[PDB]
Amino acid sequence: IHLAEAVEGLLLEVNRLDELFRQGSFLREKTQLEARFKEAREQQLEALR
Amino acid sequence: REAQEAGFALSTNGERLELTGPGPVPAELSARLEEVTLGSLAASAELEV
Amino acid sequence: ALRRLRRDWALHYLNNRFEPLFQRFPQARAYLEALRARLARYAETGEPLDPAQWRPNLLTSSSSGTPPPIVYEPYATAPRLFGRLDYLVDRGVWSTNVSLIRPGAVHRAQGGYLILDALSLKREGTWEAFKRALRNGQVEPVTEPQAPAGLEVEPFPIQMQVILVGTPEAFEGLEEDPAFSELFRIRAEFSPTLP
Amino acid sequence: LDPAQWRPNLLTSSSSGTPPPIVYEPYATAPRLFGRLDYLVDRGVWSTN
Repeated sequence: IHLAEAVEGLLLEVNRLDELFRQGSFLREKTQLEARFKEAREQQLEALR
Repeated sequence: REAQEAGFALSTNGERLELTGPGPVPAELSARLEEVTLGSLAASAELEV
Repeated sequence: ALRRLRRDWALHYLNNRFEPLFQRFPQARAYLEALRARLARYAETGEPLDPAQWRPNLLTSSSSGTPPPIVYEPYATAPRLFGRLDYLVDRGVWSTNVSLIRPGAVHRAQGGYLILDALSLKREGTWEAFKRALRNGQVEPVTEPQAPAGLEVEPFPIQMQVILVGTPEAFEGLEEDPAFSELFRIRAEFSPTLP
Repeated sequence: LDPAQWRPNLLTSSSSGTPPPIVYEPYATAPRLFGRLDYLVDRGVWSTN
């Protein structure tokens, strides 16, 4: 039974999995990673310009 | 307390938290923020249970 | 990289909750880590997660130990021995999962005794499957021929004791098989007459 | 485009070679020896991937 409630909570934590994608740390790294690939794209864009 | 000692502003988004301040946050501060938020939403899951 | 991240801190979150479960359930390691990987795949790919397909299906429970589980199954047909694998119909589509696995006689005789009629095994033609289940520990729920998608059930170590019961004539049709004498070695013969 | 029509299907798991892969198949039959072609039925029509 205890394993049953543990499994039920684990299944219900898909909401937590979705919520952690809008965390300050996740958003921070995402913005930084976008900044780095956009810096590469801006270097290419400046060469093209 | 740790954020204030470091000199950053703790902006809450609700269940989540984030740090507003100049430039990248220290790695230890980021790890502590992530662990605190993860524990908070784990406590929310335990509240559901 | 975003998909890799939504797997990296997928596991990074999941480990904190899974560690106490591993501590309290050291014998469910494979299931718990598989569920962790499934949650990681959900977080990364975004594929929907089916609650029915990931749930431990209760077979039996032992509120006892004196007496041990004594499962007399006189109708030892394959669905009644190894259990049934029933399906759900979704718009004419056959579907199945772990939660739709039903326990037979073998799954409630564990840690105890399974008493079968040798005449029943002979009549229902299930002796071959039962012999494989005894030797290899291969229990497999019976399936329906019109449902093509099945579930690959792993072998299950057999902890039960099988005590067949039957008339001598009913066993004369079974002792010819050498695997029978390999498995069953205790002959509890009843004298037809007492002094 | 159906993603299920395009996937590298896994068949085995790597081993160090010692012990080598010893596969014992006490139940010798066509589906368990040569493998199985399972389908999905869409409204009474068998389709494969």
